[PDB]
Amino acid sequence: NQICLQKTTSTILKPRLISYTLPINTREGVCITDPLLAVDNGFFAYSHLEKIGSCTRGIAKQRIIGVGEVLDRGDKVPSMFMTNVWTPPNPSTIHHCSSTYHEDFYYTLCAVSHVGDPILNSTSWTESLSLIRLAVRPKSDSGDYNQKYIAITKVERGKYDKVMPYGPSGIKQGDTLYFPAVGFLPRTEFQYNDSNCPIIHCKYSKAENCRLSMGVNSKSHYILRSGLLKYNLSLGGDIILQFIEIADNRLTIGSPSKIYNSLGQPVFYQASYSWDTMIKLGDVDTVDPLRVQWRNNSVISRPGQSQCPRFNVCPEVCWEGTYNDAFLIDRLNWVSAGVYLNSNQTAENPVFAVFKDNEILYQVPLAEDDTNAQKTITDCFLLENVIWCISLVEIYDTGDSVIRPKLFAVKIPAQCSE
Amino acid sequence: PNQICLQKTTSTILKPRLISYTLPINTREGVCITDPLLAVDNGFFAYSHLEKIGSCTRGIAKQRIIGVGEVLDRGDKVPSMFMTNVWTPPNPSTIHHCSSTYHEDFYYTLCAVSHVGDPILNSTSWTESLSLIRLAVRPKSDSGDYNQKYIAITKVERGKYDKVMPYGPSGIKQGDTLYFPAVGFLPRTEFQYNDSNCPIIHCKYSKAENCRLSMGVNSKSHYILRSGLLKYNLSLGGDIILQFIEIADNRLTIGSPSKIYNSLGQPVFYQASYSWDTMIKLGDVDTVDPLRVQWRNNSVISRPGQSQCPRFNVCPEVCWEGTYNDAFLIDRLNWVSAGVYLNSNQTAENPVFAVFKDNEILYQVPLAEDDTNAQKTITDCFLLENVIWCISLVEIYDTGDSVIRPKLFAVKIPAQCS
Ligand SMILES: *[C@@H]1O[C@H](CO)[C@@H](O[C@@H]2O[C@H](CO)[C@@H](O[C@@H]3O[C@H](CO[C@H]4O[C@H](CO)[C@@H](O)[C@H](O)[C@@H]4O)[C@@H](O)[C@H](O[C@H]4O[C@H](CO)[C@@H](O)[C@H](O)[C@@H]4O)[C@@H]3O)[C@H](O)[C@H]2NC(C)=O)[C@H](O)[C@H]1NC(C)=O
Ligand SMILES: *[C@@H]1O[C@H](CO)[C@@H](O)[C@H](O)[C@H]1NC(C)=O
Ligand SMILES: *[C@@H]1O[C@H](CO)[C@@H](O)[C@H](O)[C@H]1NC(C)=O
Ligand SMILES: *[C@@H]1O[C@H](CO)[C@@H](O)[C@H](O)[C@H]1NC(C)=O
Repeated sequence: NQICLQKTTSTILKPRLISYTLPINTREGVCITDPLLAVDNGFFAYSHLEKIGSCTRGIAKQRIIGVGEVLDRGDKVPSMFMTNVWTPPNPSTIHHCSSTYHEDFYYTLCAVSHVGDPILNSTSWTESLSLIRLAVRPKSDSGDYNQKYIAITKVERGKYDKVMPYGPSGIKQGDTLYFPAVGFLPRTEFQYNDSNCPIIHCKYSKAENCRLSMGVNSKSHYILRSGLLKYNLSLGGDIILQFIEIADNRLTIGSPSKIYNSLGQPVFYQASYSWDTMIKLGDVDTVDPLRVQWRNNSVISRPGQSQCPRFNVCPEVCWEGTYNDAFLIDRLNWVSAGVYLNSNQTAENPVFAVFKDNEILYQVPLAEDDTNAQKTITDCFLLENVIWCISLVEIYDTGDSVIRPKLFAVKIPAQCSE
Repeated sequence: PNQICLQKTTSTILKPRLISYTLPINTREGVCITDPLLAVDNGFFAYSHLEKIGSCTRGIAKQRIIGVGEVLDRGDKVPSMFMTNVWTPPNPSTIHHCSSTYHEDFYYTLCAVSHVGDPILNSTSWTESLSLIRLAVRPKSDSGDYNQKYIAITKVERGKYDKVMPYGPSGIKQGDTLYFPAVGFLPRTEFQYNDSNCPIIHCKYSKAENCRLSMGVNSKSHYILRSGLLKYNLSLGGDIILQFIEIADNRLTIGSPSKIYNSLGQPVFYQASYSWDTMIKLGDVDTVDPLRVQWRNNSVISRPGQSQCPRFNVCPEVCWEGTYNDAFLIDRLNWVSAGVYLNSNQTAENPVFAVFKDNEILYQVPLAEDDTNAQKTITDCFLLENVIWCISLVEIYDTGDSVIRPKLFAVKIPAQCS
């Protein structure tokens, strides 16, 4: 299997809107938010928060966490079919979910909070997690095989006060699952030498900017450190979660990340929520301790606001950015594929690009230039011999009754012709 | 060979004392200690509670603790309690209805994991999930798994019932098998009952349907509750399996918190009166499986209720009102029992310890005042040297104390009548 590996300005990329099923309702004045997508081994997982009003200020109505199957039906375009749906009782308590596949089940670790977003009310939030095990091929009358609620028996956080799932999906390594997560370490306990802040090429950048930008605000009580939550399924009835922090190599505030397996080894993506606006992506060198071999990427970034806009590399105290991930599709040329937002300061213009560390080979707009879009989650796979890529794109302020995310299906061309 | 005072006396032969019990120490304020549990067994004890910051009903769950220890006479010629092991589940809000039972060198406690709240108040929403914590009464050094372990229930053989739950403080052991107090959720549509069995012989304002409709939280309740015993055979303990045993038709009452204990050789069973059978339901178990209790013709002990089914109401009405005030058999030849009751027609007040026969209260003593709000009481009695002793945990509420918590008393049964 090979792909087009030459720079073409032609439209060799033709995005198609995938066929996906969901539970049916007749509700109106609704926005589908906090999305999730996790494709693995011909299966998928999907979650969202339904709001009665605006996508920002609406009242929470229904959270659904669902699993299913991706399929080819001779149309040679992937289709999605939901097989199991779980609807928690309290929409407003469920936060930052992350789904990981193993055996015949999707394990989704979510965060329970009665104060609000646990990242914005860190000090007020009391740590609480939840694990939902859903079967991708349900059966009839099998007690706690289709839907099981797993209870954490102990959470090893180490030096960290609180830990929380913070990302859409994770990997498996044998019978041990690794979720994207974040740790809440007090600022006073944070070990950082400002002599390691890269302000040796920046004028108005202070050496203190890196450290102070490791929390939501400069005078925050905690810093945020992205990492992994380990759930060893072979450890009997003790459902123990263990936190694994990321290393200092290109360190940035704890952001939503996603660990995935491709062509053998694992890969890691960390959203650029601070001053390192260029994409953070790379092969995981070690899963424990976590060390990522970030790519020398110079072409793909993310939108920001005023202090840290797109293509900013010099340290500043900021907390801006969007989670737009990318999926390795060829390790020998490190070609990745994903959706990025082609605007400097606003969340607009989604563009599916098959890019390299210093070159966007071919891209294709997924909407118009002033189309508002935010979080993108892209997972790719091999159907027969052709690489296909499913991309969930968050669209907002469409002026519709049921504003929904747009799920795409983009086949990576093999030839650079036509 | 041990003797007890078998005569009625208006004097104060009974002198209660506040027991010394050690718990892990904090210094936080504005807290309520709820969902208590006490179990005494072979000179050992188990204790559980839920710490709530704020209100005793609508407070934020802070700390669930599960504990075991030793009951010893340290020369003060009074029983004392000393904790040896503790476990603090990580999500306190999910732990519900816990039930401890002792075997060999461990206390096994079957709890309920729920994210909808009290499974009895949100029965249709509850997804059955159970937890089992094996704790060592005498811990050893660096002995992981020996000290604290979780026995994932794996299988639950409910039978004709949809959901099953631990619903009672303590249980017994028969050889290598563990019997926990339990409840059983049956959809009304499958509840077999002959309304002609509803005793409305001397109750003019009572219909016959008033018995079948009082077998649920409400008359239209989707589920009826039937108390029983969840079994656990350790002798084949590899892939643990729980098995429900239902209580017989004799004196059927809505599934209420129950207690099975061994006294003077044979098992005894106590069911709370959460419906119109306001009189105490106590008696020797004739057969554990099937569960058959030979309830007593007790005509002196009842429980506070409300307007419909108040204290000393023997007539079938549709009610779900009552408190858990158990009792412990102290003499079988004269069937004398010992426990705490609340002396108020229609309020949870005036806790009163009493040693009582079927149709007579021999001697009794007030524990607090006459207006002290008090709810649940768990009473377990035992023999220290040659003197019968009784430990009663009383739930005391409404005081405004910085730390509201249960009151644990130790009472010596008079042997000769002063
Ligand atoms: C992301 O980008 C970094 C670089 O920015 C990549 O890592 C670098 O890789 C180059 C080689 O490709 C390394 O360069 C080598 O450095 C040796 C020592 O000089 C370096 O010393 C320190 C580290 O020891 C560096 O920090 C410093 O800046 C110097 O660059 C040289 O001796 C080497 O020379 C040898 O090879 C060259 C090339 O053939 C010959 O001409 C020489 O004669 C000699 O044989 C070489 O120049 C560099 O050290 C690496 N940096 C670090 C920090 O490790 C990452 O690989 C890249 N990541 C991805 C995913 O692409
Ligand atoms: C998970 O637990 C099993 C059983 O103790 C062990 O054999 C395995 O190595 C563990 N895997 C880890 C810690 O990654
Ligand atoms: C975004 O900002 C950079 C600043 O270096 C600038 O070079 C670039 O042209 C800007 N892009 C747009 C679309 O304005
Ligand atoms: C409690 O109930 C009994 C029976 O109804 C009654 O005789 C008694 O007077 C009641 N007590 C009070 C204080 O009303």
